[PDB]
Amino acid sequence: SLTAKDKSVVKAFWGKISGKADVVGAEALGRMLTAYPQTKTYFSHWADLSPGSGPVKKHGGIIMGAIGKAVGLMDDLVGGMSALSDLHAFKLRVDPGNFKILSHNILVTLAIHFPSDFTPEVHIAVDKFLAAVSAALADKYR
Amino acid sequence: SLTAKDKSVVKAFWGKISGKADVVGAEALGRMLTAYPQTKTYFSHWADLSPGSGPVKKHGGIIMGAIGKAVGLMDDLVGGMSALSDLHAFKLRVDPGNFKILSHNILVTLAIHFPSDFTPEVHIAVDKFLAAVSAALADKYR
Amino acid sequence: VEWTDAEKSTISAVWGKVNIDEIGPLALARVLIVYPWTQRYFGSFGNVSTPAAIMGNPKVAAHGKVVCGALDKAVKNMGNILATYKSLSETHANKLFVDPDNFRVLADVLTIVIAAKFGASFTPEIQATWQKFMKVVVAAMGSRYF
Amino acid sequence: VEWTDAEKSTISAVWGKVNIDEIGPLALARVLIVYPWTQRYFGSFGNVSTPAAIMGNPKVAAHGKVVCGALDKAVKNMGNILATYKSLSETHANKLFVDPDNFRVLADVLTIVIAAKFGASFTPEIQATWQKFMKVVVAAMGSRYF
Ligand code: HEM
Ligand code: HEM
Ligand code: HEM
Ligand code: HEM
Repeated sequence: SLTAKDKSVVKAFWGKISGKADVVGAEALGRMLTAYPQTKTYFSHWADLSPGSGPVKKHGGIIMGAIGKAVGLMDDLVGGMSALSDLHAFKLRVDPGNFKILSHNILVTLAIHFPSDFTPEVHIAVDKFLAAVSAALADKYR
Repeated sequence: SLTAKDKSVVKAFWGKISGKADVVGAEALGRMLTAYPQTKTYFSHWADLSPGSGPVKKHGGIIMGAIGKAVGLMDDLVGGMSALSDLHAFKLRVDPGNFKILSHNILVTLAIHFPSDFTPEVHIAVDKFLAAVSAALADKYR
Repeated sequence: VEWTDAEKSTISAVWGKVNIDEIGPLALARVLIVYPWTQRYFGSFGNVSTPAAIMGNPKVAAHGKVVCGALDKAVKNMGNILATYKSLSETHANKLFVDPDNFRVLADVLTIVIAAKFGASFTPEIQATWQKFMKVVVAAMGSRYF
Repeated sequence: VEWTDAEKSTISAVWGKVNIDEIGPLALARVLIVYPWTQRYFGSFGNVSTPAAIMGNPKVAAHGKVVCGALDKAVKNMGNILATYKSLSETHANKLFVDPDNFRVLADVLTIVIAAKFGASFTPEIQATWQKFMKVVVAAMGSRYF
């Protein structure tokens, strides 16, 4: 339940991180698979699941672009993310407890790349935003 | 994210339980403090914290009358329970993990009292509503 | 944990009025219906297509009974549940990769189901020790999760 | 659990670049800022009223270093962590009544601070054994909740 202030900080922080979004994405996914191995069952059709692999790289940018588009849909995230909630609920059947894991690794990747920028006040808003993207993705499950 | 199906099942069932509401609230509260003792610190100014005590009874009906009202506010709950969010957020500052505890105990008491009516399909919709009431209440925390 | 002798009889006594051939199925079926993402762990089960289809499925029923069989030895062994549940924790962790949050979801659903069956004889104080026991079980299940 | 010799060395190698006096106060302060309900547990600390207030608080500073010394004993004693932490677990549960989910929130914020501190040398791999150590700790802390 993102406020006006939460929205300003995400849009601005989002602007400085924009440029490295592929790098952030690919690294954030590779870390999820590497430190949280229960998530590996969902990507078994891939040739490599090692950090920096080709499929890891490419899917990482995909995830970051979707987050990017969520940025502009901040006023209605369940509406905006409906199709992706179905894909993950029914087609992929991803247990919704994995959304938290993906979000924690994205914050870890941000702290590693923008330490001075990732302040406690930037962390609150990004955390809230990421929790809200998650909730929108887990909305069509039941 | 309550569907049209979900609100109808909620309202229908609510019609069935309405009459016993003060008993269900009272009983669910008494179960929470007795089965989950970490909730007890919030109610220290109360004389008796045991199942069936006076204040335990009186407060349990206060809770069911609040939930009874959320039944009518199902199109906008975060908006509908704003004032209750503040109270629990800043006046009482309740650890929000206790919202799931109360919610489980209300489900345990509905089954005790309406075992025939408390069908799996009634369970999906009351669970969803109760979770949605918990998420509206935790809105003003940060 | 320390189990009092009164704790332990209370448990055997509640489990005593429990029939696995009926409770087992009620709880696993209620779980796949209220938390539908759990269906994905059970691939070979059949027509889980509707609640009715879940509710009358015989593979579902069979597993529900298997599950209450493991709980049976917990009751029988309240002092070695960790000992007793090591490879169960290992298959679920390493073989099936079950998110451990789901052990919790199952325990709460078995409780609603027992509640519904015992009515008002399922009291706060019985509930209170049933809970202690349920979290001792849940802990044993997530013990080989590393 | 089973720790390999290389695993153990990775941990004491990670813990070795960490300065309790720096990371202690950073992590606990962040925990009180990002998950503000955690503040109600810390009664005497004072003016927590703002992030600036929280960040400049010395009672907070100091408890952050208290928490890090407890973690140091786990690093020193990677074998008896369950034994090491029985009394800590008992106090958080029966004296303090801390909802046990807060242990994972804390573990996650400490990890973000170390990452921002270590930068690129905090690798996926390292993160991976750092993460196995944090779940053991979280296990040990929530061990006497019954
Ligand atoms: C906020 C979180 C997430 C976002 C924004 C997101 C976004 C996406 C997007 C945009 C796609 C591509 C779909 C297409 O081709 O139309 C996708 C696919 C997929 N997602 Fe996610 N996802 C998220 C979380 C997760 C998590 C946590 C998991 C598993 C742990 C997961 C598993 C998958 C899989 C297995 C695919 C298909 C991969 C492929 O293209 O081969 N997703 N997701
Ligand atoms: C959805 C769940 C809940 C609802 C609908 C609810 C509702 C209420 C209401 C309507 C009041 C009275 C406020 C007034 O008079 O304006 C109240 C007070 C209070 N609530 Fe809650 N509550 C919930 C959950 C909880 C939980 C989980 C706890 C503790 C863990 C809690 C602790 C308190 C306390 C300590 C008070 C003070 C009331 C008194 O003693 O007079 N509440 N709540
Ligand atoms: C109360 C906690 C639980 C207990 C005591 C329990 C017990 C058991 C037992 C005794 C088995 C026998 C399998 C073998 O011997 O290899 C089993 C298998 C299995 N369990 Fe659990 N279980 C629990 C919770 C869960 C949950 C919540 C899930 C997933 C949502 C799950 C998923 C599975 C699966 C997929 C199998 C394999 C059976 C098959 O696919 O044929 N379990 N469980
Ligand atoms: C990360 C795991 C944690 C560890 C290792 C830890 C360690 C400690 C230690 C060593 C003490 C000193 C007490 C004594 O020796 O008597 C303490 C006290 C305390 N802890 Fe924790 N703690 C952890 C997590 C938490 C969390 C997440 C919270 C609440 C959100 C919390 C709340 C408290 C409080 C309120 C005190 C009392 C101290 C005072 O008021 O002076 N702890 N903890």
